[PDB]
Amino acid sequence: RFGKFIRIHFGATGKLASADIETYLLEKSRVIFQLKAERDYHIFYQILSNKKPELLDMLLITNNPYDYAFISQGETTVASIDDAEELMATDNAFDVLGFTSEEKNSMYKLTGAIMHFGNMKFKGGGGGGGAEPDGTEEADKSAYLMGLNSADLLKGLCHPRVKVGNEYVTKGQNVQQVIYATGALAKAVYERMFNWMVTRINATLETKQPRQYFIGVLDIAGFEIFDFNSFEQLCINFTNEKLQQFFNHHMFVLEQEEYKKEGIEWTFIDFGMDLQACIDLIEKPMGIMSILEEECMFPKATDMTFKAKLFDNHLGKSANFQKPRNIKGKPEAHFSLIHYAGIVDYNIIGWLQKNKDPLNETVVGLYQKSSLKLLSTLFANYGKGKAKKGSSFQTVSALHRENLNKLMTNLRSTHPHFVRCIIPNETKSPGVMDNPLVMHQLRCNGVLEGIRICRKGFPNRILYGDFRQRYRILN
Amino acid sequence: TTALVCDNGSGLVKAGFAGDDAPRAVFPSIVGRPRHQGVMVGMGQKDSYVGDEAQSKRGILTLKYPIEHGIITNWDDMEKIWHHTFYNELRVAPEEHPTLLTEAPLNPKANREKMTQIMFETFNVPAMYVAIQAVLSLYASGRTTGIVLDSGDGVTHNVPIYEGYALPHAIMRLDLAGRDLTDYLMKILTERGYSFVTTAEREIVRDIKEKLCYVALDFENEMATAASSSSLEKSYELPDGQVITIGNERFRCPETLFQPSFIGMESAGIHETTYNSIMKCDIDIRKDLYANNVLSGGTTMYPGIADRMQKEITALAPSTMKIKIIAPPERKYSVWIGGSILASLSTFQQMWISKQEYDEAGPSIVHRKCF
Amino acid sequence: TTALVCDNGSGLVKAGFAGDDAPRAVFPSIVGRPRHQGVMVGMGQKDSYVGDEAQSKRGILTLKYPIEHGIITNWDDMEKIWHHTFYNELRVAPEEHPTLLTEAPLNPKANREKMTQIMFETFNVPAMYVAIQAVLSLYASGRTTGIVLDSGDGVTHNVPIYEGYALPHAIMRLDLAGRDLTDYLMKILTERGYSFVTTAEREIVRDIKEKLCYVALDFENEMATAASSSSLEKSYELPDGQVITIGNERFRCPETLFQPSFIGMESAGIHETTYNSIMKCDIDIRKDLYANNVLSGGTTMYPGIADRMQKEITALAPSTMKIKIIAPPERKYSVWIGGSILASLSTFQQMWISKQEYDEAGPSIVHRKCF
Ligand SMILES: Nc1ncnc2c1ncn2[C@@H]1O[C@H](COP(=O)(O)OP(=O)(O)O)[C@@H](O)[C@H]1O
Ligand SMILES: Nc1ncnc2c1ncn2[C@@H]1O[C@H](COP(=O)(O)OP(=O)(O)O)[C@@H](O)[C@H]1O
Ligand SMILES: [Mg+2]
Ligand SMILES: [Mg+2]
Repeated sequence: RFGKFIRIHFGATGKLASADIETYLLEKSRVIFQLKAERDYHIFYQILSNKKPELLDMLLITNNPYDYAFISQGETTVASIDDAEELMATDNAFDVLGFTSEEKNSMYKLTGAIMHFGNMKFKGGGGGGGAEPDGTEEADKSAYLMGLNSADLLKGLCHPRVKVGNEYVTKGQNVQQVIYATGALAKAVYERMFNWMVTRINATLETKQPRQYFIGVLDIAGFEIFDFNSFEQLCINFTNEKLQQFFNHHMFVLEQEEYKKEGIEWTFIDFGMDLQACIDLIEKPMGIMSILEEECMFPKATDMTFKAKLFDNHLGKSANFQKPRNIKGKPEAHFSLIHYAGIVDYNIIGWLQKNKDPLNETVVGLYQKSSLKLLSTLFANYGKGKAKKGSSFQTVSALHRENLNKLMTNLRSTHPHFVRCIIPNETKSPGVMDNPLVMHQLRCNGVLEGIRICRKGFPNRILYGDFRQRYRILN
Repeated sequence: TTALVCDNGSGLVKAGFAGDDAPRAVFPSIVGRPRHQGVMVGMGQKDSYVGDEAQSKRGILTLKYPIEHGIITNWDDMEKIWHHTFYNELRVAPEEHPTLLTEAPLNPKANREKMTQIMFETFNVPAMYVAIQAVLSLYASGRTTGIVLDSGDGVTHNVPIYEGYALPHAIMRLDLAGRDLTDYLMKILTERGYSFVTTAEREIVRDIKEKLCYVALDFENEMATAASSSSLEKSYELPDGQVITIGNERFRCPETLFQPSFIGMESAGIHETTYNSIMKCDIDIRKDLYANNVLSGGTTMYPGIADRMQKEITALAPSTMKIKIIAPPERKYSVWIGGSILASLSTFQQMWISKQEYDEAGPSIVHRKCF
Repeated sequence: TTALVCDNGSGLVKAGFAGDDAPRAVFPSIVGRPRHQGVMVGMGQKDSYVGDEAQSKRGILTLKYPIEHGIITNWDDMEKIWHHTFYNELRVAPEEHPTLLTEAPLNPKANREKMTQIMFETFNVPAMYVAIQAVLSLYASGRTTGIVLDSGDGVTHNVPIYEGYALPHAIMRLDLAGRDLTDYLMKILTERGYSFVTTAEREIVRDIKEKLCYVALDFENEMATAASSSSLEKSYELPDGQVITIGNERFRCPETLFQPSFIGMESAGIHETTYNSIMKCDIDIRKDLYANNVLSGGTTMYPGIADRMQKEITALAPSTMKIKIIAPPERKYSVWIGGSILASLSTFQQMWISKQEYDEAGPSIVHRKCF
């Protein structure tokens, strides 16, 4: 899922110097919400491996995955890869790495803590709107794990403190808001763990050679297509479409360079706006993403209202938004978009609940006050007077966009090169091919788009010597 | 760019950027002038102290409030307040920040016209909008229906909203507010031996009211208890000494809200105005309004007010209805939170009154559909 | 394929696929419009609430019935009703489904022609047919003779049929129906001190009429009992409390059917009209018509109506003639059941009006012999 990136640096004399590693566009929705036939990250399943009983007993982890809430929603297990030896190899690789085993225990216990936030329960007060907890054993063990106080954590979750003017006031939270806050806290802590791990790996890999001009290597998820496309698939498709639009612009620049070199210059219209028409319907204001971001803020938003607003604001008015289509008894379709890869339909249901990422400030402050390494990852979080963004006003969609932007402002600074890998068949048998799979791979890789862009001009170019020696016999 | 949400209110100006969880700047809306001569030469005292700074020099200044009940009465003082808010508090240039302003219902049109004219001319704000307190308060409460009672320091008004639709004929306004409560507290403290006259001591009396007053569930029972028991007496420390002890006067000041006849007002108590407003609306939405009663404003921060209001309404309302009162801890800043939420909406970007529209249609443009 | 049996009626649209035991979707036939402005922005309220949704928003909407007395007066509203029925309640595209419609006897020809034109043009149904609301009711009763009295919300009519042969010269129509009864109940409830004016509370008054009103076997005796005793009074709970008690008005409202002069109409009562229709036919079929009285329509659901009607007709009719009244429990949905039965007949498949036929011969096809 995450957009791995590696910059291989070189010395002054054009010799290999060292390597740097960065990650981008890591998806957090997979942590809490999973599709019915899909699993979560391999970390949790690997941790539940029974070949290491010490971790299970010292973390007080229930050996039954069904009991826990976060994992049981998705598919429990598949015969994808044996987790036992994979976990053992990962542990060995960490052991032979630069840092000690206390840190490994730290990551394991923090992952266990992330696991237990789902056991939290809250009941609305009989005489008041605010909701208070009912069970506390899970909270007690979790607070013991982070070295925090269960009472303080419960007070913070139930009664977040906020700074107004120069004084602190308490805010009221209902069951839904506290559940969203817990989910956001889990996602944020996981993201910070991953970022800290990446930084540690980069520091360990770092060597003392000078860092001159580098060569980038970028791996990203493809233009995945399902019959049940959802918000995560929408984000992936949008990122892939932006990448394709960049590729189209680069190819156009190369074509113009060749034309000016050869003095054959015509059809100066750039090839970007044609694909950017769909892009402008996603990221720009009044787009689907902006409309969803506003709608999740409205206190009484519902899926039907969101669909009605989309239809009112885009049906007929835009050239890419159109009605959905029903084929072969597809489970559901709400709206369809036209991309470079064809027609893709998405399901609105469930988007609104998972778009919200409201963080809690007081919980972050408590983490910073903790006696564990966790404070390092949550070290900083939220004459001219710039204004920041409120905790409540936090959505996954915006961050994604921001991340994509901070990627494009970097990748555009280097001359790009493209490599495409195509699987020949679904089966392991060599030689045999499945034409539909190759068609899907070609459609998602944008090769058809390249050939279509080439054909509108003059794709066939021949030297006069070859043309003479091959066609002069005609006359 | 980013939007700017400022709430003049009454007795407390609170401003910040849109999308924030709480206003950055909160300070009294007071303008002070020195009343003495001044003998030291070279210090060069300024002729006007504005904002929270005037509190520091409270003892040598004549504090004046630019607004009496919502309506602005001293426009120069209001300009000074706005300049201080924009420059010395937020340290931002309004030349590149749309401004959302809050204004109470049922006010002279000239008030809004002059406000918009000052904003567009003096500060050259690129665009601005004006909203109602009740709608913002409902926005901040995470509700779409219900009747909202906003009681600040200037005016107390009830507005019923159902499914995002207002009921203008059922909007009720009452001039009783926190300032009248402070004046009554002054009038009722003199019977014990303490006299407060100067405008500087207005703040001391207000602080006493905030820190000690509370609403009684029953008036006669509490008075009978205080007539014999002395467990209700509490002491307060003045800024120079001579602590003062108050007994039954602590829970008698807030009773004016439910018993306006104390201060000579003919109208009925807030608990009765709310019920009258509810019965004004259509019969088919009265249950939801009963079940979604919302409170907002600083004056509604007295301990025990929610229970007294619920008891009174239950007494008035039919016995077969569930009366629920929503009193979030952050009543005082609910309006600003609602304004921030409103300004952060994407579909609101086309409702701003741009400079071009004001220039073309003049100051009256405020009274179009861009209400 | 399958056929759709839509019964527009008046005040209640009921529809469902042919061959079903009971109609699938039943909902009131009203169009609601918001009469206020709306203060909250971003909600994006629709400009027209149609069908059952309007019943949940009665307090902020004005409700209009597109059908006054059988005929359609607001064609845009009726088109909205049909679209909502086809695309929301049934969620079936009418592109590949024939439709059966029903209407009362003796209606303007323009109504039928425009209905057919709209159905062929706007929705492009493959074929459609129109039927009388009385013949379908007769089908649903498993009979082939007798008279049928269809007292709906808009219009009442009597249609005698003998051995499947209708008698047009004996069909009787009267405009008194449930809506007039509701209006009369609103009018007479004022004498008890309850005022109902808004269209929204007309639905409330309709609910009381449905729940409490009943037909008296004898009028003067019941009046005497009510004036003397108080055992006939019953209490109803309004949506906002204040339960109200109704006594003598309980059985005065449904008496208008037998006493039209209460509402000023000169026409005779229901029983007298039925009796006159019975003799308007020949003399050799009067016995069967007497013995096969059929009732249908919601208005005929009053408790005790059957007994009173039988007593009145027996008083009018000769003593030596047996009188029986058929009142199945499912009077309200009898018409739709009959329509479903008719649509399922194999021989009826050739009576549909094909789209090609309409295009070739024009909208007047329905009136021509190709009925
Ligand atoms: N804790 C409290 N108890 C009682 N009264 C309070 C409390 N806090 C504030 N107030 C009163 O509320 C008033 C402030 O009202 P405010 O919310 O500023 O109204 P506006 O929004 O119209 O400016 C003050 O005058 C003060 O007397
Ligand atoms: N049990 C009942 N008691 C009194 N009135 C009834 C009862 N059932 C139905 N009605 C009346 O019948 C009317 C519905 O008539 P309906 O059969 O829908 O006519 P149409 O078929 O023309 O729509 C309603 O207005 C309602 O007041
Ligand atoms: Mg206020
Ligand atoms: Mg009918």
